[PDB]
Order: sequence, then C-alpha cells, then structure tokens
Amino acid sequence: PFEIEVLLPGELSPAETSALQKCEGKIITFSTLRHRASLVDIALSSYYINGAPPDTLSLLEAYRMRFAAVITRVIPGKLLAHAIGVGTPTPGLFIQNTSPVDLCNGDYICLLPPVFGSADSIRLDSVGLEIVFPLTIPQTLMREIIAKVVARAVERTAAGAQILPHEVLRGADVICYNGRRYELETNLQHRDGSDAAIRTLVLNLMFSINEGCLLLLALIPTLLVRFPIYETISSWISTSSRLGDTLGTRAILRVCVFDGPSTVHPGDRTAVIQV
Amino acid sequence: PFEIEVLLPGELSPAETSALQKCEGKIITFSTLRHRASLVDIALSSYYINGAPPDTLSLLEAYRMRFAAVITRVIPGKLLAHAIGVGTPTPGLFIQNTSPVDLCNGDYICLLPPVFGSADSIRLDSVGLEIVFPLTIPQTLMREIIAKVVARAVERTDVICYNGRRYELETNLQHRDGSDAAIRTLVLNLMFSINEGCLLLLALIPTLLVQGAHDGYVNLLIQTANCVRETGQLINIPPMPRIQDGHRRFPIYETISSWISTSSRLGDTLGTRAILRVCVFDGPSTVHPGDRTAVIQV
Amino acid sequence: FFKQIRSDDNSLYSAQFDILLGTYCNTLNFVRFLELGLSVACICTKFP
Amino acid sequence: ELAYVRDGVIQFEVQQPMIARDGPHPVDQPVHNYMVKRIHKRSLSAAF
Amino acid sequence: TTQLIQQVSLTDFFRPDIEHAGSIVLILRHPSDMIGEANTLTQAGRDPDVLLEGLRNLFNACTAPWTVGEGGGLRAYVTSLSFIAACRAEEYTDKQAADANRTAIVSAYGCSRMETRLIRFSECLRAMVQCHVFPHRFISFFGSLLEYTIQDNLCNITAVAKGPQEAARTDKTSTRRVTANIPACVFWDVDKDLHLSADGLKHVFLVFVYTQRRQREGVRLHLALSQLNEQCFGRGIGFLLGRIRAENAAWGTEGTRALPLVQLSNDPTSPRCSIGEITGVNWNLARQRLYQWTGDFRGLPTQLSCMYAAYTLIGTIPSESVRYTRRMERFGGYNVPTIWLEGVVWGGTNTWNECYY
Repeated sequence: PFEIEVLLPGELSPAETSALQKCEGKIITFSTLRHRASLVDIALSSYYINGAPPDTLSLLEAYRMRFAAVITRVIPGKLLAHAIGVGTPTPGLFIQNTSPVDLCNGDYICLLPPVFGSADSIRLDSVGLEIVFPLTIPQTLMREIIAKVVARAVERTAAGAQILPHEVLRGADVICYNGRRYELETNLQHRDGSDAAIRTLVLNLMFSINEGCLLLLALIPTLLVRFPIYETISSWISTSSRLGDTLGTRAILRVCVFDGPSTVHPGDRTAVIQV
Repeated sequence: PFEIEVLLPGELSPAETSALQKCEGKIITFSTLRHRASLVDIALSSYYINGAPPDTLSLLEAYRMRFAAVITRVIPGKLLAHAIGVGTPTPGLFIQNTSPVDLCNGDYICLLPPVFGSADSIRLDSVGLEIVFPLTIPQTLMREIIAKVVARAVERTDVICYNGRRYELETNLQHRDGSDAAIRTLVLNLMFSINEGCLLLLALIPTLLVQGAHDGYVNLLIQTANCVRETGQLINIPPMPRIQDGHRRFPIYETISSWISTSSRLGDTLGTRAILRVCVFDGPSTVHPGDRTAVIQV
Repeated sequence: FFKQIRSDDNSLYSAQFDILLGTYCNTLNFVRFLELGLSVACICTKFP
Repeated sequence: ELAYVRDGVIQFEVQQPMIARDGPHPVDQPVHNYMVKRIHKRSLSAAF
Repeated sequence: TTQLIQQVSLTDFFRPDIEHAGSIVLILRHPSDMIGEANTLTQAGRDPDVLLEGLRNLFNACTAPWTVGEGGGLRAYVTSLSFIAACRAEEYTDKQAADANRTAIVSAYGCSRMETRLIRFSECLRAMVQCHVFPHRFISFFGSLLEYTIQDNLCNITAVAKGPQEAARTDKTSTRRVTANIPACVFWDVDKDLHLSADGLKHVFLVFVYTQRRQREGVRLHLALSQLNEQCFGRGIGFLLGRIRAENAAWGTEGTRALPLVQLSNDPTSPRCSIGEITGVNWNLARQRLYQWTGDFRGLPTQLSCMYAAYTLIGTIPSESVRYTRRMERFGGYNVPTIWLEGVVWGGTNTWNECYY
C-alpha cells in the first residue's frame, strides 16, 4: 500500500491545528508522487500559473494533469495520506462529502472546482497559505451543472450586450436530485463568479460553437433551401478536440456502503471503493 | 495479471534473435486475444486489407479495432507480452519511447502509425515478414497531427512546431476507399452540432468583436479565427424570433450541452483514444528518446 | 467532559511527547585592579 | 525514538556584567537573558 | 477478492424469494427528479405533464402510496431484469419466451395487483420516452444477487459489486457457488449476426432501443455479449438498427435562404464594415443592411431527437470459447428458458454511450 506523509509545520496555532484535524476525509492533489512532501505542493500557491491565481479552465486541466490522494489521519505533529493512484490497496478508504447535493449507493464519484458558491477551505495566516479542496459530485450531474453555469454566464452577457433585455423567462434554474432541489444563484446581483473564474471558459465555449455552426453553413449552402478554407478546418478540429479533452468526465471512486445508511448528506463520511 | 505468450518461430538466426531481444518494451496489436498465438498476427501482413499493405487511414482504424499489448522479458524460445485494454492489474509496467519527441510526468499517451520518416522495424528474411511498431506521442501532438492529416485528405479529395523544433509530416493516402469515411464522420458531427441555440451565439458576434478591442486577450482568439472575424463585418443576422414555450423551457441549454458530448466524441472518433499515463517513481522528470519509463494503466 | 466510542476508532495509539535537550549557562569571571598593569600609574590607599 | 519526537526544544541562559560609574545619569542594573531554540528534521534515502 | 453491496427496499418490483440466485438486479433514481427534468427538456409543443399522469397512477397501484415526496429511504429502490423483460415482453422477437416469462412473473408474484402494476409501468416507460427523459440515466446496475433476508414486504439483499462470479460463498444453498442467469428473451449476441469468429474475450453491454413516433413509442432491454471493442460497438449496432435510425430521423420532430460568405469574401468590392464603426457610437446606420439573409432554423432534428440506443460496459469473460448454456427450469410454479453464464468478471464504470446517427 502506497502512502504519502505530509510534514506538519512547526509553530502552528492551536485553532489552526484543530481546523486541520476537522478536515479528515478530504482530497488533496499532488503534482509528483513521493513518500515525503511539503505544504507548498498542497497549498494553492503551487496551482497558480503565469503569476496570477488559477482559472477554472486551469483548474480543470490541473485536475487531469495532477495525481490525487485522500487524507487518512491527522497527528499533532504529522499528517498522512493515501493515494488513489497506481495500484495501492488502500484498506478502509473513506471520504467526506463536500458538495451540497446528496449521495446514495452505487454512485460514481467525480471531481470539480468550486463553482456554486465561495470555496470553503483552511487558511494558515501564520505560515500564510490556503488549502482549497475540490468539490465531489456524482457523474450524472456534472454535465448538467457545467452546461447550466455556462448558460447563465452567456445569458448575463447577452442581457448586457443587447440594448433591450429579453427577460421573459421561466423563473429560476434549479437542480433536483433525490427529491431535493438546490435553487442556485437566486439574486441577479452578487456577481461573485460571473466573470471571475469562468470568463475565459465561457469565451472559448462561445467561440468554438460559433466557429463550428458557422463553418458548416459556409461549407455547404444547400442546408437551408485569398481565403484559406483548410487551415480554418484544421484549427477548428484542433480546438474542438482540445476543449473536449479538457471538459471530460472520468469517474474516480464508487460509493460502496455496507451495513450503513444508504443516502448521505453534506458533511457525513462514507466508505468508498477504488474503481 | 493477464499475459499472452507469443511463440517465436524456430531456426531463427542469432542476428535476428539479438535484434528481437533489443525490442523489450514496445507495443503490439492482436486482432483476437488468446493465451497462445503466432507471429503472423503480429506481422504487418495481418494488416493487409484487400491484398496489399495498408494505408495510414486504414491503420488508424485497425488500431482501434485491435487489442493492445506490451512486450516484457523475452527468452530465446518464447516471447512474453502483457495486456492493456481489458481491466487487469499489472504491477511495474513500462514502455519504450519510440517517438522523436520527449515526454514528461503526467502525459497521456496515444497511438498513431509512423507518420515521420521510414519506420524502424525488425525484418525476418528467413521467416519472410516484418514487424512495425506503433509510435507513442502525447495528446496535444496527436490532436494536431490528426487535424493536419484530415485537412490534407480533404484537400486531396505539413510542418509541426513542438518544443521549438519543426517536424515534417509525409502522409500516405494511396488508398481511396477509406478516405471518404473520415469526411462522412466529420460532417455527421458538424451537422449534429447545430440546433435552435446557434442564433443567439451568432447574433452575439458584434459585441464579441467590440470586447476584442480594449482587452488584449480576445484578439488572439480573433486572429486564429477566420469565420467569425469575416462574418462580423459582412453579415446582418436578422434580430430575433420568439420561443414556442418560453414560460418553462430554456433554449440555450441544449446548444451548450449537446456540443460537449459532440466535442468529446470527435477527438476519439477522428483518431485514437488515450491509452496510458506516464508516472515514474524515483526517476527523471523528462525522458529522452529510446529510454524507458514506468507508466500506469489509464 | 463526556464521550464514548462505538468499538475502536484509533485516537488512542498516538503517543506523541515533547523532549527537553538540556540547558546551557555561563559563569562570568572577576577582574582585580592590582592584577592590571594600570596599577603602576598611581598609588592607591584606603582611608576609612 | 526520534520518529515520535514532536518538536523537541533546547534553551539557554546568560547574564552580563556591569560597570560602576557615577555622574549626571541614572544608575545601571544587572540584566539577565533567556533564549530558546527548536529542532529541524531531515532524512536520507537510497535504492537497491 | 470481491466486494458486496447491501440495501433495504420495498418488494413491489423485486422479490428475492422467487428470483434465482445470480440474476441481475437494477436500481432506480428518485421519481421526483423525472418531473424536474421533463418540464425543462420536453420538446416544444408537446404536453409536459403526461409523464406526471403516467407516474401518479403507478404509485396509486402500489403499497404505501402516501410515502412519495420526502425520500426518507424506504422507497422501491431495486428491481429485477426479468421485471422489465416481462413489462415489455410484447416487443421482443422471441414471442413464446417473452409471454412465458410474463405469465410466470404474474403467477409467482401476488397475481392479484400484479397485472395492473405491469400496465402502469408499461405506459410509464412509454411516457418516459415522450418528452426526452430517456430511461438510460435513471436505471443503474447492481451485481448478481448473492444473499437476501425478508420478513414481510421489506427485504435486505446483498449482491456482488465487481470481480469473479464464483469467488463468493452463498453458504445457504446446496453448493456455495452461483452463476449468472438471464431470461432467454433479452439475450442477443451480435457477432453471430455480424458473421465473425467467436473466440477469445468478449464484453457485455446493455442496450436501450428507442422508437419515437406519434402516440407509439417502444423501449426494449437487451443484454448483448460481443467481442467487439469498447467504442466500436457503436458502429456495429448501427448496421443492424439502420431501420429504426432512419425512422426516427423522419418521425422524431413533429412540433431560410443561404448566404455566400466565402464567395463575397473571396471577391473584393463588397460592402465593408471596418472596426471604426463597430467601436459603438452609431452601430445601426453602419450595419443598416450589409446583408439580409432572412435566416432562421427552428425546427430541425437535434442529436437528441434522433437517438435510438444507449449502451454501457458491464463485464468481460476472460475464458476463450465461451459455452453459455440454455435450458428450461422451474421458476416458482412455471418453466422458463434461462441462459446460464459462467465465469464473468464484473466491473467497469457506469457510463452510457448514446448512438445518435
């Protein structure tokens, strides 16, 4: 069984130690797998690129390019973890729910960057670094969640751009799972993450669809009864393939509960199996 | 752990057995999986489609059709290979770098036929066959090569910059029966990626061109694009229709959802899928051509 | 303070102590006036 | 038994002398000092 | 080497008493999500609450009907494969095997409030595929049944999750080993239709064929066993289902001049619209015409209205030259033709691939 030991720093405040101990079954993400590592690899500081803090697109790409692990137990002077990597037979692997939606038996686990609300995370001001944890969600909901957030962004952009708004609508977007609705982003104000972390994402997702469903028409005008024309096709194919590889869906864990409560709520810890 | 044992033909010369032992960590393909097999299926002769050596586009499909395997310790008599595709635990797996480009940690591996200069391959004059080995390149290079090959095929019916060095592609398309299949599978996705939602995205073009200025970022998005850059100053885009049932429906949802699945399927249908991930323990961060790395099953 | 564990939930096999690695101090010396070479610059005497 | 050391510590204690002078300024006072120092841990590895 | 999954549920769709050990068991999502998805994905023009009408009557003919809405954990979670096979038995090609299994599951069960339950479930699926709420995202998969305990109308069952089939110990039957058993109606191997050799390793898939017409929809359930690749199965299925694909492409949606962009961009002396006027001061007289195109595309077949199948990998068989055996044995008080699969390793994540072509 492969395990990682994260070295706890010296001279840490007791409130911070307790806050860390509270986060028992949480997913951390390591760049290169090694038995001994430091807190700089776990902190957000290792995730940001080009100097600026990371984007949602950057986080989605890092979640693929980077390896994962789960915290197993916290010691007043040490911190351990177990990988979900190569072949390790981790016994008694348990995970704590971080998403507002519920989970049941036989659901597969997938990772996301925080999109709904502000990410909750530990932050040591003594050392001066924060440790953000990725959201865990079932598989059947992530496609819908991504589509809805991009649609909300594009609708906001369109309402801003058009001289007049087309406000007439159905109410508010909702996500229902296990007979429980979420009702995300009630108010129009509080543009916290409207264009803070999904800006480049929505830009690229608009551009690719525009290119595609304009090039089809430009190539064949029969549909509705000086110029390269080939580098365009090349670039479109390349961009579409890269964006699809980025916005993938790959299950990482399966919730297997034995002799326990089937449905679990945000905050409970459940034993899972390595897929 | 599943292993397939390839029976080497007898009477083999010392030169040929040494050349084969040189091949230690390479990928091979099997049409049908079984514990005992022969050398004919590994031979290039098994790739023949009608009566002749295959084409690039036919190999691109044979690779998806066939099961994959990785060679391991070879003995003078037999040839040992482990499987990849079917879910099977393999501890301590490794692959030999066959591509001219270099690999680093956390890189997904794909499989493409030899597109660069004449492929090195073991030849057996006594047996009368040769064994070509597939090339392994990262995902970005794979996507770019596939896009360029599809564009060249369209043109018929190439330079690539990676790590600051320019490589040249010579593609083979002497066959024709398989060239139109790529066209068909491209146009199918192009047609299915259209629905009632594109109207708003196309009308949102003038504000996009506006935001392009005083941004410094969208300009690059605009320069690589040609269709929108030409249409924003050439088409009028009549203003707007209404929605049939706008009181409970959301029409910009399907155009953003279905496109995700279309894009995820395109990258796998046009070429090959990801097969492995490189993750070396206690090794170098980057690997040079010809060296071996420890990789994990996808 | 009250708590009870179901059967056995670790949190007991966590022997973590603190050690003191000894102390170090210093003892200053004392300088006498006559032992210095400056005493040959004057004649000192005691007058109660 | 170093694997469970959990931040051992060491400390010092020094005191400095003083001079007897008299004039248009306040008098001195013997002052004492106290320091403390922590440890740092690092390992070594080799393959076979 | 193998793992198990337990869950308690109501026994109105599953009876661990009569069902043989080693049969497939599936689970269902909360029905409350169906309406939240239907009212937002229903095609324009169609009525969105016909599913609600079809759904309410299902639980109205089911025990404890006053327990819908809260989802406290005491609903009809799991179901059996033979149940859906009997609900849609009028659509399988093997006429006699279908109807035999139907009468068998009717008689072995309560047989009093069973026929009504079946017809409610039938139009329930029919209304499910009426507003694009396709029942391939609400039906998951569990392993073969291994052990069960029931006292009345409520059962606790445990099944295998993934791994070898005969690596467990049922420990109460005659032998301690079980093998996979399926009704002969759902079994459909494609290689013997595609005319290729059947040797080596073969994968297992579940398919959901969809028919979309006016007031006539159909949904079967087939357990395909083929040696074809992970993704190549999609191209293989279309060759056999080429009829329904074309039927749907014409009867799926039942509820304008081109523009020469490349032509007028290849030639000069066309009305230009340089960035100097899009800066945003008078952007209406600059774009007065520049073209008209009178263009709009509202009613067109989407990739979701032409879907006809959705498959998913379940398990493989490493032993080459499989020898599946078909025979008739008693199921309660009636005989049904069952096919027996031996040595099948479960696994694979629950991801559905939709064949829309």
